[PDB]
Amino acid sequence: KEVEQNSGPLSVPEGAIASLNCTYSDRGSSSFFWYRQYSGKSPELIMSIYANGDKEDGRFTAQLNKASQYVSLLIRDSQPSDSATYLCAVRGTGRRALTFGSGTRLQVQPNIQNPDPAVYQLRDSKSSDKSVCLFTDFDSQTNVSQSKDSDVYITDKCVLDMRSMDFKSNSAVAWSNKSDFACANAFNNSIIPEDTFFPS
Amino acid sequence: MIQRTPKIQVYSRHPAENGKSNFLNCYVSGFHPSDIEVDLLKNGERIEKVEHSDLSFSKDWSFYLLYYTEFTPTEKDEYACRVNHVTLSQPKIVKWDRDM
Amino acid sequence: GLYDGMEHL
Amino acid sequence: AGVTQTPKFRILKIGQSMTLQCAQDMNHNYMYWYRQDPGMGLKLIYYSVGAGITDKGEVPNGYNVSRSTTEDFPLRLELAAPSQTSVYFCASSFATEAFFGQGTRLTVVEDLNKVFPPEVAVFEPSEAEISHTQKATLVCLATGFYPDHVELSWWVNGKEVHSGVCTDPQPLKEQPALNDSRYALSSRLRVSATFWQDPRNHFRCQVQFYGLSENDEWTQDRAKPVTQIVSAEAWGRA
Amino acid sequence: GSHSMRYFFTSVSRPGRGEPRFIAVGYVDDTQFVRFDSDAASQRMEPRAPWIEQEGPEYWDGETRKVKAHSQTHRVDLGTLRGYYNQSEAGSHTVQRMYGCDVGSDWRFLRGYHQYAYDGKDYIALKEDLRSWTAADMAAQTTKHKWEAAHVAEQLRAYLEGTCVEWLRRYLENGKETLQRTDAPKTHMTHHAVSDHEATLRCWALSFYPAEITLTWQRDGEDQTQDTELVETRPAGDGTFQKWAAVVVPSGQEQRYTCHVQHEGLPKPLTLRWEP
Repeated sequence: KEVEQNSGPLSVPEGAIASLNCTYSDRGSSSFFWYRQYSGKSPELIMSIYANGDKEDGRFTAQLNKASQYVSLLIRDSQPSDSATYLCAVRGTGRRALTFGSGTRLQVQPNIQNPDPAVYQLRDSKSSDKSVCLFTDFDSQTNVSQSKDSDVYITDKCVLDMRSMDFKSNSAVAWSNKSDFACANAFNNSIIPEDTFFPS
Repeated sequence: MIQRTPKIQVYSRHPAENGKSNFLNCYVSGFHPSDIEVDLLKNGERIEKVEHSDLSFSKDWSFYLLYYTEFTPTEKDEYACRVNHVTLSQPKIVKWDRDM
Repeated sequence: GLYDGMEHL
Repeated sequence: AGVTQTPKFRILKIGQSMTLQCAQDMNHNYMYWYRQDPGMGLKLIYYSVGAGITDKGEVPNGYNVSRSTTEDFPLRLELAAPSQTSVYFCASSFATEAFFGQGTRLTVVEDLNKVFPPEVAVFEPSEAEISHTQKATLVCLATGFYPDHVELSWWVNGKEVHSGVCTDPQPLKEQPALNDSRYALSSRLRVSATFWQDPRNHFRCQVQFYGLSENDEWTQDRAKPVTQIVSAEAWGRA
Repeated sequence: GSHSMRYFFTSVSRPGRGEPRFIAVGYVDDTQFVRFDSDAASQRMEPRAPWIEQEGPEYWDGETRKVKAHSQTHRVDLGTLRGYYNQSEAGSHTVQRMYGCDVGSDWRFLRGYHQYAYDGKDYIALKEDLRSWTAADMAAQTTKHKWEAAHVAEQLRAYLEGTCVEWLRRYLENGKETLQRTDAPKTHMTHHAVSDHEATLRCWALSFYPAEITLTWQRDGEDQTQDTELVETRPAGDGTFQKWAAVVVPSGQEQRYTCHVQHEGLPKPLTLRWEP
C-alpha cells in the first residue's frame, strides 16, 4: 500500500549492477532510506536521501524523483556478500515513524569459471547405514527443485565462499531413510547439467 | 532571562470621520516575555468586544500583537489603550489622538 | 508548508 | 553502545504473557516496536516520541507498551495467540537513522509437548570428491527440532570458522501441511583435500537449540527439551 | 520583486496550568496565511488568507499533522532546556523558533533560515551556508553536537533550498492577486505647536503594501538622520501598513522642511511641504 517494492527474488550476476526500486503514495513525504537486512539479522541503514538527485557511497547509489514518487538503490560491481533483503523506508507527511516496504530479496550469483557438476555420496561419521547426497560445483544458472516425494528432503542451492582461495561453489543436499533412495536418482526432479558426474 | 517593555501605538484603521464605521487599534510591540494585558477604553470603561492578532515576533525575537474593535468615532467620546506587563510598575494608558 | 524535521534540542 | 533487546528467542504457550525488554543508552527521544513475518516487511506495532508518550502503529491489536523513562520501551504480550508468532524488532532514533535491536524470535505453541531438540549428524567427505576436485565437503544435518530456534556453527580445532561454510537460510519442514511441523537444517563446510587429509584436524558441527527453561512443568516420558548444544565431530584422516 | 516565506513558533510553559501554550503563524511576505493555537477549539491548522482556503483536505491534514508534531517536539524541548540550565518547573520559560526561505524576482532561492531563542536570547541558528550551526553557549553546543552526529543539516537544507521554495512558488501563483500587488502610500502632513517658538511636522504614509518604506525629512535639502522621530511601521488591520516621521521645527520656518516618501508602489519618490 503506502510503500511498494517488488519482493523478488532479484537474481543478479556477480559484477553486474543490482537495481532496487521503490514507490510511495504520500506526495509530501520528506525522508527516504534504504535498509539492508541479512538473513536472520536486523535491518541496518545504508543510504539516506532527502532532495531530488543522486547520492553515491562507495558501490551504492541512491536516487530520488519526488515528482514521480520513485526512489532507487543501485549496487555497482555486485558481490555474493551483497545477497540480502533491501527495504525501502519512507517517512510520510507529519509522521514520526518510518513506513517500510515489504523488501526485495537480492541474490548475487557467483560466476563459476570452471563448472564441474557432480553428485557425491557422504557417509555418517558415527558408523551406520546413514548417508546424504551432495550436488555440487554446478554453474549458477542451474535451479534445484523441491522433492516430489515427502520422505525425500532436498535443500535449496547454497553459495559457499572458500575465502583463502577466493573460490565460490554452489551445492544442494538430499537425504531420505527410504531404503530405495539413491544419489543416482536424488535430483531427478531437477533440470541438472547433461555432463553431471556420478561416481558409483 | 531578558525582559523588554512594550512600545504602544493607538490609532484608527482608516482616517477618523464622525459617524463613519471604523476600527480602533492598539499595537503593542518590542516586548518580552509574551504575557501581556491589553484593554481598549471608551471614556475609561473597558470595551468587551476586543479581538487580537495571532502572537508573532520580530527579527530581535520581541513580540507584537494588534488589539482591535469596530467603533464609530463621535466628537466627544475619548478612546485609549491600557497595557500591563511584568516590566511595568503601573498600567500604561495611551490616549487615542485622532489629529496626531 | 511546514518543515518535517524530527530533531529535538 | 546501541539498542539492547532481550530475549533473542522465546517459546510461549497459547494464553501466556511475556515482556520483551528494550533499552538504549543514546538518549534517543524516539523508540519503536515492529514485527516481521517470514519473507515479509516490517509493520509498526507502537511508537514513542518521548518519556510518557506512546501511540498506536499499523498492527497494535494484542500488545501494550510503556515509556516511563527515556532509556526503556518494554513491549508486553498479554495473551499469546498463534497469529503473534513473528520476529519483533525494537528501534530508536534521534531524527534520521533508526537503530535496530537484535530482534526477538517468538513462537506461540498450542502444547509444550510439541517442543523437540535437534539430532545432529556429520557426514564425511566422499573419496570421489577428493580425487575429482582436491576438495573435501563435510555436511552437518540437524533434524527433528521445533521450534526453529537454532544457531548452527562449525568449529575447526576449537576455533569457530566462517570461511568455507554455507548453512541453509531456512529449514525444511518435515511435515509441510502442519503449523507445528518439526524442522531439518543442513550446513556444509568445504576445505582443501590436504587440510582434511591432515589427521591433526578436528571438525565439529554445533547446534545451539533455544527450548524450555528450568521453571516449566514437564510431564512427558522423554527428556525435557531445554536450551542445550547438540554436536557431531569428525577427525581428519589419510 | 523578491519574496519570502516564514513560520514563527512560540512555546510558553505555564506552571500548574497544564500543557505549555503553543502558537504557530505562517507568512508570505508581509501577509499572514495560517495559524495554529494550542488553546483554540479546532486543534487544526487554520487559514488566515482567502487564497490558502483553495487548498484541499490533503494539504490541511498534512499541515495539521506537522504543526501538532512541532507542538510535541517543543513541549519536550522546554523540559530539555530546564535540564540544561538547572531551572525548576516553578518558572515560566519561552522557546521561539523561526524558519523559511527567500527567493529573488526570478523566484530562485536566495537564502534559508532556521533559528531558535530561549527566554528572548539567541540559542542556535543554521549558518547562511546551510552546512553548519552557530551555538550561543554550552547548552546550545550540546544541541549542535547531537544535530551533527545525526546529520540533521542535510535534511534541513533539503527543505530550505528545495521544498520551502516549491511551497512559496505555489502560494505566489495561487495568491497572485493578494501577494503580487503593491499598494502605494496615501500621504499627508500634520502641524502642532509644542512651544510658542516651535512646532511638530508629521509626515504620514497610510494604506501601503508591502511594509518596506523609507520616510526621510530634509532641512534645506540635508538629511535629518539625527533629528527625526520615526515610529515603527504598524499594521492597519486590513492587510496594509502605516508609518509616520516627525521633526520639531522653528515656528514660522515650517516651509524650509521637506518629507520624502520612497515605496515600490510609487512610480517616483514623493516630496511633501507643510501647506497651512
